[PDB]
Amino acid sequence: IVLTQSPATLSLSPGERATLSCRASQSVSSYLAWYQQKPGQAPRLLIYDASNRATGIPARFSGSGSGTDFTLTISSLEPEDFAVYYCQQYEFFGQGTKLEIKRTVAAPSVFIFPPSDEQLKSGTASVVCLLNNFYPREAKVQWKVDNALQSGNSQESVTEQDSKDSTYSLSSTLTLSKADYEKHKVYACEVTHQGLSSPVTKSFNRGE
Amino acid sequence: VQLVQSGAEVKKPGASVKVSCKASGYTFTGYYMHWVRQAPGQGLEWMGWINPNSGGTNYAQKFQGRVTMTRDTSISTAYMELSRLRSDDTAVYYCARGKYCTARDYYNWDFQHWGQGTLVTVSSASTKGPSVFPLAPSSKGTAALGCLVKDYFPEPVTVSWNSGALTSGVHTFPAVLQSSGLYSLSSVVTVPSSSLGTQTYICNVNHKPSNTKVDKRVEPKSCDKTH
Repeated sequence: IVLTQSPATLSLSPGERATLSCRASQSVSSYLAWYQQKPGQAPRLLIYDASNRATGIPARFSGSGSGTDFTLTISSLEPEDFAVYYCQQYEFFGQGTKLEIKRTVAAPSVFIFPPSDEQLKSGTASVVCLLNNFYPREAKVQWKVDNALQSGNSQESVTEQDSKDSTYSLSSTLTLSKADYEKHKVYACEVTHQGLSSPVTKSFNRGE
Repeated sequence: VQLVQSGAEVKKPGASVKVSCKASGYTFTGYYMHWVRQAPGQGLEWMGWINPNSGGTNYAQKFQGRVTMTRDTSISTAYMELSRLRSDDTAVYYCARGKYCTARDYYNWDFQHWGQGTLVTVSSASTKGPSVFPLAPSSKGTAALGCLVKDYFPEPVTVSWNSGALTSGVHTFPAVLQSSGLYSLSSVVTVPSSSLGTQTYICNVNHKPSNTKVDKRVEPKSCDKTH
């Protein structure tokens, strides 16, 4: 048996009604719990035994369903309700639904940083590209070194959605040997995002 | 009800780890204690339960033969020991108390009370403090500047700016795990370009697992300086 939650991500504005689904791949029980989890916190029990609100949980939360189809409904979202939600029965957890805040589209502000002189002293060069305060979360970074598209040599990470402005930020690091870095001149990161009518490229010339 | 777990662990592949969960505010023997783990950025995974009255247990098939749960009723503490550790075991481990008394003989799988979690990192890597490199201000509009906190192990590190005095526009990113087995993260801040001539920027980095603390000045490049 598997518990399947949908949607994977639900994007709604505060005040709207949220409906989250949890479907069991086979009948396991009509007991089902829902949990809420915020970043860096333990999960919190919201609904128990399918349809009961846990203590201290506000009335806007309700659960329903039986058999293999269950639903968590939040009548009208409050700011504190944006979080990840998991369903569970016996040993089984669903994979989670991320309930995120929908806000106006915001293009990233893009910045590029050369390797520091300090770092270069040690054989490695890291080039960093920052995409700042954008929405929605989906964004693409492409690195170019002397106009050659890079692959296989970068890593990135994305912040949790900001609790105050509802944006995301992203950091990408291109890793090169110091020799390769000193060998080439033009370093560029090209960013694609819904908020940009065409890709933006931030660049620098090494040594200049 | 309070559940309070032991502190973070770091282990080599093949080793074992034993996490504790001290319970208070209720009758310890009266309720099942479960363990649930979560790998960084991944979902919840149930590991097993123990009946603290009888000491009876039941484990997820994934961990059968490899996990042992025990308790000491004398000190209201439950334990989860996981052996033959592998890097895939890196996760936050939680204890959670079932909602209903065992005596009710009812559904024992509502996880009502949770401990704060215990990070266990499993890796062939060894504990190491970070190198902190400046990410120099991007303009002589808005400028970005930051610190690259590179090649440390294990998680976590904390970063502030100007001893906590500068919070607007700061982003400290989730670390990435490099192919080398060491972590790296960037912390950046956006600031008005006009402030670069006069305002000092220092990133304060603290990596408790190595008792390392570094305050790094981030200044404009020499070619961008005016004094």
